[PDB]
Amino acid sequence: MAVTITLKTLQQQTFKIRMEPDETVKVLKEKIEAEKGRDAFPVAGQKLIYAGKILSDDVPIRDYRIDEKNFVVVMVT
Amino acid sequence: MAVTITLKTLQQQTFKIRMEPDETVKVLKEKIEAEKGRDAFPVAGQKLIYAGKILSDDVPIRDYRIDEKNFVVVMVT
Repeated sequence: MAVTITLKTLQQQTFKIRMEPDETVKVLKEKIEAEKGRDAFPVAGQKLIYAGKILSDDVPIRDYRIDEKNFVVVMVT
Repeated sequence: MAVTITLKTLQQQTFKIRMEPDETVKVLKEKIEAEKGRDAFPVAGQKLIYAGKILSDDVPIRDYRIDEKNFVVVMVT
């Protein structure tokens, strides 16, 4: 069943993205870009931080075991 | 400091690869191909299985927290 990810930006703004467990980190970034815009959140610039790691694009989201009740921090470089 | 990975093939053969913790799964596969040959272990065909996951190429090996005292299974498709 779909998983909910709660994201936090450097400006302390929060928002949620729903995805399937087999969809990758790359798909999460694409969803973020749709929600937050290409101007400030282009896919290629996004760095996602969770559990002391920088999340890798081709990993299925399930493999990071992300709890809906924590935050994934989204930074842009 | 370098990490040692112990691998097992489908033919029940074992072997070790030494790498740095920041080197990726892709680098592990390249090392496997050097040790085991392009004929049977081409990088593009290798699937690495550990902790109920298929290891993703661009992830630093450290992020999977692989114990030298367990096996990473290498299959080729």
